[PDB]
Amino acid sequence: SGIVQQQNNLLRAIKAQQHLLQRTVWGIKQLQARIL
Amino acid sequence: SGIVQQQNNLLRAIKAQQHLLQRTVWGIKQLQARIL
Amino acid sequence: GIVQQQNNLLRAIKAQQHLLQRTVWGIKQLQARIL
Amino acid sequence: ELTWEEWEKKIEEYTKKIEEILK
Amino acid sequence: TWEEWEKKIEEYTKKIEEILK
Amino acid sequence: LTWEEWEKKIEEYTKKIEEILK
Repeated sequence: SGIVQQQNNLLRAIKAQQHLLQRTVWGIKQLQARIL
Repeated sequence: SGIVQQQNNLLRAIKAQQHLLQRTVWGIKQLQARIL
Repeated sequence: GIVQQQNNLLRAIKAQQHLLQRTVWGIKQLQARIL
Repeated sequence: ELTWEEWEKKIEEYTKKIEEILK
Repeated sequence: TWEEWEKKIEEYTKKIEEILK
Repeated sequence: LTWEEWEKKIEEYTKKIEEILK
């Protein structure tokens, strides 16, 4: 709840969003391979 | 604009990027269902 | 420090925004190809 | 039930909402 | 596998929603 | 923009982000 904890929290959200984003990249590449 | 104001900015941007991510997931799943 | 950590998060979010745009572009490409 | 064109606009809405928060 | 992929999506998704409470 | 230029741009920004979380 302090500023330090919240910065640690935002870092963790970005780290988890980076994993989500990577999995979406893999999905697009898969479809692109099947379509093309 | 200061550390507190910058932290609220980052939080708000991360929250809206999550909305973006969810919608890209929905788009991939739509294509995937249609293709397969 | 906190200032250098906030600058780090800003840069990471901005570059992650670049990523999202290009994955949007890919979905739109495939979608236009199908329809 | 959301339609591709409603999907495209929601992307733009939130995208611009991001640029405004950073810029 | 798309089944593998689907699970990881809902794993990381709920992890994020828990982080943004 | 080719799908090959897309893949590189992804990996480019991908390594740029992970390096930020060093």
